[PDB]
Amino acid sequence: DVGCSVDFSKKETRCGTGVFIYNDVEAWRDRYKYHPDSPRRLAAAVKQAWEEGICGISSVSRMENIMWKSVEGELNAILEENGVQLTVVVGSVKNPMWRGPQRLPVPVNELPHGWKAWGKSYFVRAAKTNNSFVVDGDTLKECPLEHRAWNSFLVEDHGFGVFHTSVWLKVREDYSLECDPAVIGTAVKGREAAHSDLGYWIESEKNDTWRLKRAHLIEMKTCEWPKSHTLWTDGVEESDLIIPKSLAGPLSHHNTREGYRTQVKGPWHSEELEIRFEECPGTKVYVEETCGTRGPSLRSTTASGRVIEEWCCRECTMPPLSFRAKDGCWYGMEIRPRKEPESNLVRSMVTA
Amino acid sequence: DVGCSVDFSKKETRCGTGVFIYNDVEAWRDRYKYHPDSPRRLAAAVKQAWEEGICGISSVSRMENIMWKSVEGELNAILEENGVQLTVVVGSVKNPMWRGPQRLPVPVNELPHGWKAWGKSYFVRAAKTNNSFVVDGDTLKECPLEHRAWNSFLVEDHGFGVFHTSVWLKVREDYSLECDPAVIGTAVKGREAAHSDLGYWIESEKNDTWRLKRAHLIEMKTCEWPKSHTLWTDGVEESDLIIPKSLAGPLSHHNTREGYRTQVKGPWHSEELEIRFEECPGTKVYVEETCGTRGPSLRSTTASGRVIEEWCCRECTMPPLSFRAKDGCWYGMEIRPRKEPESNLVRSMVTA
Amino acid sequence: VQLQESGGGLVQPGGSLRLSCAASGRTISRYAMSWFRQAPGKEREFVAVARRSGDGAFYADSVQGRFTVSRDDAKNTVYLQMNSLKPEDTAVYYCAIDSDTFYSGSYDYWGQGTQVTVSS
Amino acid sequence: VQLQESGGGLVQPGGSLRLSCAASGRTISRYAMSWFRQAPGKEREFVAVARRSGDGAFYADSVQGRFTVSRDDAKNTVYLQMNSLKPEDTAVYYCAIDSDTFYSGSYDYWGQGTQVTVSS
Amino acid sequence: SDIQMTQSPFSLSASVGDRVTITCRASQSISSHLNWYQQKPGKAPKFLIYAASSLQSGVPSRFSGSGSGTDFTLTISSLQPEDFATYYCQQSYSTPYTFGQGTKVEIKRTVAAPSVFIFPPSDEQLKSGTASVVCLLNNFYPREAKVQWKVDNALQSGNSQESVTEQDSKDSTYSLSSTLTLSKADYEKHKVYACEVTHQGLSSPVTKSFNRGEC
Amino acid sequence: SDIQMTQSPFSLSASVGDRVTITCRASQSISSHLNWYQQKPGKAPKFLIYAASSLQSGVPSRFSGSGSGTDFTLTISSLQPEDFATYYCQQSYSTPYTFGQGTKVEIKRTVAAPSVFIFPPSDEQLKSGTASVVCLLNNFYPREAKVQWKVDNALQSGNSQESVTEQDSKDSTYSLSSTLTLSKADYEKHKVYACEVTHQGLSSPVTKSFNRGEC
Amino acid sequence: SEVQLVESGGGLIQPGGSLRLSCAASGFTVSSNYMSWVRQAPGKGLEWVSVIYSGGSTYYADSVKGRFTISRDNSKNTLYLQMNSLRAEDTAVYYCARWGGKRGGAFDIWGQGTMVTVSSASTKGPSVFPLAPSSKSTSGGTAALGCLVKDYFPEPVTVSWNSGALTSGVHTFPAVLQSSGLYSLSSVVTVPSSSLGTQTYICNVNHKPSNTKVDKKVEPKSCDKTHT
Amino acid sequence: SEVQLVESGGGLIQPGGSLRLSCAASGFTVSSNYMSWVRQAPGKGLEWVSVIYSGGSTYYADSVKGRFTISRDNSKNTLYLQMNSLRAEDTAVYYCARWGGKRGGAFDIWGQGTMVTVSSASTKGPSVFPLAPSSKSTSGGTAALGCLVKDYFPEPVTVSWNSGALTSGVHTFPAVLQSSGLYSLSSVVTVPSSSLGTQTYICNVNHKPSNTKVDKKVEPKSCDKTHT
Ligand SMILES: *[C@@H]1O[C@H](CO)[C@@H](O)[C@H](O)[C@H]1NC(C)=O
Ligand SMILES: *[C@@H]1O[C@H](CO)[C@@H](O)[C@H](O)[C@H]1NC(C)=O
Repeated sequence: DVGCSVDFSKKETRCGTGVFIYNDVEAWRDRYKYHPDSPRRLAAAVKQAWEEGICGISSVSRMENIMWKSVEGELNAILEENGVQLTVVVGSVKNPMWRGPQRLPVPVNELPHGWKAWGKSYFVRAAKTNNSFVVDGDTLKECPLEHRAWNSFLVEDHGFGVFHTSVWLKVREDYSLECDPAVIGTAVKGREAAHSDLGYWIESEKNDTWRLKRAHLIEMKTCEWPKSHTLWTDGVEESDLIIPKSLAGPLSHHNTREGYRTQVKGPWHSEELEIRFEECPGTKVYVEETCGTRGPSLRSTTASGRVIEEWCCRECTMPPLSFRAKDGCWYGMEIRPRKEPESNLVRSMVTA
Repeated sequence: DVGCSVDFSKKETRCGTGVFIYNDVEAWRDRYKYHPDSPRRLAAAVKQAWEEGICGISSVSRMENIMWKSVEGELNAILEENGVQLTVVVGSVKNPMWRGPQRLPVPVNELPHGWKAWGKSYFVRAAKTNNSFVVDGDTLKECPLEHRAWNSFLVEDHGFGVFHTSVWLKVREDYSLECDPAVIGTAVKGREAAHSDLGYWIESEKNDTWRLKRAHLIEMKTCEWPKSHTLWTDGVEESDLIIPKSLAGPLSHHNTREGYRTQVKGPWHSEELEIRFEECPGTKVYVEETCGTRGPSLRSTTASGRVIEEWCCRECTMPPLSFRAKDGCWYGMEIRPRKEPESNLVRSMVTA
Repeated sequence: VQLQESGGGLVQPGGSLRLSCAASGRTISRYAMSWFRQAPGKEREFVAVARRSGDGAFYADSVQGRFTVSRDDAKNTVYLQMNSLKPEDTAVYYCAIDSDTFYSGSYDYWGQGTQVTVSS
Repeated sequence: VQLQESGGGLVQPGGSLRLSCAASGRTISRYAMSWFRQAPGKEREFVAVARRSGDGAFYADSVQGRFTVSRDDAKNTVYLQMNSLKPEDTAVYYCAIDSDTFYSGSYDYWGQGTQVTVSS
Repeated sequence: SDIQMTQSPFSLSASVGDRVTITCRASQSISSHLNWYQQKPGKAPKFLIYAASSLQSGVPSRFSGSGSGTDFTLTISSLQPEDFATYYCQQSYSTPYTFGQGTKVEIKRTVAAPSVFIFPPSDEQLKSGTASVVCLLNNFYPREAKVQWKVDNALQSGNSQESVTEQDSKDSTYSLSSTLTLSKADYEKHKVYACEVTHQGLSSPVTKSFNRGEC
Repeated sequence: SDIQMTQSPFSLSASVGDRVTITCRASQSISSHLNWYQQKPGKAPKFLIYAASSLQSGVPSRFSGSGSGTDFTLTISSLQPEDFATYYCQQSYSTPYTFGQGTKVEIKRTVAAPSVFIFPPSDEQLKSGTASVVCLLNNFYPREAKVQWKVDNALQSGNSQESVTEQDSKDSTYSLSSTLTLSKADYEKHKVYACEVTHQGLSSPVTKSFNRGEC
Repeated sequence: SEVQLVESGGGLIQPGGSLRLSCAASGFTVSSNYMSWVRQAPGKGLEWVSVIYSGGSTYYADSVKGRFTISRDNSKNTLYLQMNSLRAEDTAVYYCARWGGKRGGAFDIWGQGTMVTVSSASTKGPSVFPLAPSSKSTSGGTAALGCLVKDYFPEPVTVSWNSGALTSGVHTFPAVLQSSGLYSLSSVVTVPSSSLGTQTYICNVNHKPSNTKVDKKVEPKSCDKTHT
Repeated sequence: SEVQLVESGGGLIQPGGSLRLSCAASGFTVSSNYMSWVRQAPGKGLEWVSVIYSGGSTYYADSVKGRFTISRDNSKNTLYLQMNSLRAEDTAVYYCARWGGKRGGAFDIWGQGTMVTVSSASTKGPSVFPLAPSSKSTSGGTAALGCLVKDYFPEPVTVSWNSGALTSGVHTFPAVLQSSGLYSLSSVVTVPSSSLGTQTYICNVNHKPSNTKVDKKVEPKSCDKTHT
């Protein structure tokens, strides 16, 4: 991998050979084709799932939902052409993305139809039917979560990813709980390190010891980060990981900060979230031993938009931990209001 | 950090940010021109080391040895300005670079006046005395190993827009047993990863699960690799690390291969070494329960230059491990000849 | 803590009678109520036990089938339904309450009893 | 299996004497040998012990510092070098041999003894 | 923290043809990763239900599970003679994988009084320096029973061990044996030993006692 | 495996002004990371020498060390009264770090008066059901002494325990007490109880015995 | 293909010892499925211990955290558990179970199990004491008598009456572990009172490990004239 | 400032309990130096427990691997050792030490130590038995007599003769732990034979934990007429 780079703190410049990790989260990627195997086989799997009482699917990540949306119509066309009476409905996804107990099957053979959908870009209608294969959406009361699928896809290749941007997928044959490794990359160089995937970008630094620096998340998955793609795993207790192990947090010393316990009650209902160790505008934090115990995350602004100025914590290390979202600022559990009725506070929606 | 990438495996020309780690091992010889900061203080440190009973130095890495061999002159010149009577003699290195019990002092205050170093870096004139502060060489008898120093320097800053970037070293203040972290880099991307430093380049990939791929060695240190710069440290026993922990091997699953134990008696005396999992030319390795027990590693050719064509092992996975050196091709400890007696072959020297 | 039986009287053979034991000063939902009878010049023989809800009730072999016992936690009373009365059933029915929550038979209190006789 | 002591005789206080015992019928190199003494009408107390090579030797308070021991496996004979003899050392120095290989003090074979007296 | 699974009831009694309800509760939301296992004496568990509503291949249609979140239930439409066993509920959401305490399912059976017997320690055992007195309960139902030791009208505690046999195959009753172990010196210092038995089917406690020196 | 350390001798005795040398060892090449500590009874170890030849600040000049390869040595030129203690060598090369067994320094002033005694078990202890036979060795030296319990001419093994006191501060004596424990039933089965003391101070084993039932 | 899991490597061991358990597999490959170890102590429920993922990660229960180690041999198609620093508290039956292929997270296939006993006691024979009938063991014309077997190790012992002639009314209670480290059990039989003075009852106690065979005759005590 | 290491947190605990020791460093920061724990069992050598590097890496000895966990606090300048699943073998005196840098990796400065005892036995009082002198306890006109203190817990016990009047010839043997979990020691005194029939010898045994005080008079057995 011949390449080059330019420093920003300095002007050191060079090409050469090495290994290069790229940040694709804030860049927002670009248009992806997301070839979901052969739509013929996807149709066969969809039919086979219905025969065994499988209602819908729950998207692990935002890529899966977009792939479903982009292949919706042609799948319906294939179903209509062959002897099938079923409809697929796709809807907006919400966070956090919960785990489904079912897994889509792998058909032994393929539907007897004219296989013309390989590479078909939507733009086709089908006959509506009473029975529908709902994908996410708000189709919950129609069928509860216990009859949904989850994490059944496995990235196959990146054929012509530079310009055609084709991500090839497949249906896996293994039950698993870990996130897809084919899109994970982490590196350390001197006094800086980073863990990243298509939705997570986490940065760590050494200051008297390795610690968490900053994180930017556009999705909240529920798989678990594999160990092989993690730095310095041993010697840490899961009670201390800032990003919960249940929300796909790495098992690392780099994922820790001293004076803070694991954040399992944060505002994980948002769409875009940034973790920053800083005070938000108009707020201050003091350290006192008489402050309250841990509680749900509270927004810095009242429902009407008023701001609470004074907050206290017990045994936290400055700068304080906070979450940044388009709604406003959310503090961690360790920090509690110094003087404020709990009625005006917007409590984080506990995720279960 | 703007990017520069042309991946020939996939032919993707990207341009973004991230973190990049380069392979600098193959061009090590003259990558820097040091001038360790303030040699007027290094002179006082050497004088005090001589006074206290510290009579020599055993180099930790080839970089330090070249630093000595480049600053030998001006240092002697500074000695010949205040009446000090000592002569620094710098010799050649031998592998492995053993460890020294003592540490170089940190002078309380610099010499009364040593500005003669200003404007005279390399071309200087000095005198000679009887006292010797020997660096390296076949000179143990003049300063016994129990009085040599070792591992007394840290890199403060480095990196410049020049073929030879100036490095600002300093005298370490605290005792330590681990290698300097400021020049270590490692990363993993999909199915490939690498650990490296200025003299180590090690590669691993995924097949069933992660395993060692290859390594390139130009020096054999004796410091310990820090944990923070290691991937997946949990669950590995130190008896399976292919590169021994004492010889600066990392504690990782990436540093393991199935069917082989630690290599404590490999041909670690050669100048530079490369590790490959392939046959030595003109030879084959078998797997046989009846083969011999572990022992010292043997060279594939006799001292007379004749080749040995058949080798065996008991429980090793093919292809076999081997060492590529300037002398010739060697086989691992688990691998012994089938019929020819081992006393006829060349045995490697003892290291501990 | 007071036990008061009621609903006892002469009944012809084959008839139906239903007793009631008004309990006070205690929550019978957390305990078990048991029925015992003692004929004149005889011992005190087990009749039936009504455990808490979801545990069922156990009946003596002699009174098996004909009798039936039920509870009303709301009214804090135990109701026994009798079917196919016989002359041998003539006796004084003494109610009992099991103090032990594990149902060890640690009876502590008894009611005054009621006289009931069967004769055509 | 015979032990015969020799080299015993009168010595002035502060003198020097060297006892010697010639072992026969056994290999003392594989065993440990000890010295003993008995004053007339007295018990039989310590003199010194010579263990196998590389194990060192132990001495009694009265004899330590003054006495010295050395074995000779090749000639299967043990020697005691006495320094600064005292009148209190007057006794019959009695050799002994330890049968147990673990140095358990199991003495089974002994010699005749030799008279030693100290007087100026 | 680990996930705790509380089964209830500890045991229930039913006949052939009735409806049985078993509940399993979890201390935290676990989605629907719940399983049910059936274990017979001297055998490894067996796999019945997954996902809290799905039936494994080969499981008879009688069994059916329901519930979501924390509260889950198991039901049998028509109890059969071959359904006598213990039932465990397990959660597979995350490590560590915890099990339930288990519930024993038994046949209904009529109340029978316990016969009480007491045996003074044998003379041969007294020669060894230890004395053991045996109290026996035979052919009683239900299994719940209490046995108390009194020496010289003094209650004993921490000095007795009890063993309970399995439900009888013919009359479906139980037997209980409680053993009290005392040293020879301690045994001789007392005169009267008594075993008090409390049971549902006995109107008043039954006491069997003997005097040290009387045959 | 780990690298193992060793010391010799286990203990030695010398007077003031003697020269004493102690040898430590390592099972494999450790370069020269060898240390020495002194521990007086009831105190933490004190640090004397490092690097196998370097003297810590404040240590008396009479201490010195040397060695090469797998063998190392410590030496004291002129023994002083305040130099009675135990000595340990220690590594610092690689984990796990290891110590040596130790070596005790002894004074040179012992066997004032050997004495042998035996005590039959008291009747009070018999009433409890256990019998202890005590054999006493008073004011003897050296500590190497063998006590064998013989009952009815039968040798005893695995039923006795021994305790040794510290060096006497006045005459440098040592006291050893061996207790033989038998059950009361066992104690009545035998008639002659004897403890045999085999010690260098005794030329032949001295046997002290008592006869059960006889004063 | 038929699927099985078969354990091996159980036995008797002393405190502080070490042992290795082997769980073989057939019909499938252990590399592509999660594998776990589960155990059941005598008279108690089930207990999970450790798991190894198909990717290679491992997790352990606190009760064995550090003392045990799980590993698989991808070539020999075997699952291993290494046990060190054993205690008597680790006595139990041990199973290895397969993570379900498609049916959620469930132990689809179990094994037969192996017994592991951690005890320092040595083999010893039983002591039998007759439970002589008396007026305190009589109820409604029925007399209770038996034999008390005490202080034996290891299991099992077979107790029979009149060489198996008497079977009705026989109740052989389960063994119990005494604090001394030896087992004990009681056997009783109910017979008519009128048969005590005419019929003879003997209990046959056998202990194959110690090769102890005792025939003890249980008869009314001499001082009890009531049955004479 | 003076380099002092101060330890606290020891005590008595039952098997299976948990404890947390604190080693407070002074005069230097625990962050830059390597730190370790060392223990010494009663009457035994020295053993290394664990170490934590200045970089945060930690290592443990096998015998305590998993159960123990070493950690440090930089705000309070403290070194911690967390103990779980304690056994009886874990009783010893524990030390923390500094890893001297200018001294080639030497245990430069130590602490005063602290005692940890793991036992479930409850406080109990001693029983005093007299070691009556007899013809078997006399040698050359000197009579040996003593008192036996048995079955007591915990330490210590003080024994004196004649309220401290008699001190010469008295040897108090060290306490020894028995298999039952209790201690026993012996105290003996040598006196002239002729004084047995005229002098009175009484041993005072005191044990605070049991609040027991016993004064036992030792005299020749009545059947021993030689001393009358
Ligand atoms: C970072 O570094 C130094 C020591 O490395 C420390 O004193 C300083 O306070 C640290 N900074 C912060 C913001 O914690
Ligand atoms: C792993 O490596 C071997 C040797 O190169 C190769 O034959 C094999 O296909 C690879 N993959 C697997 C799954 O074994």
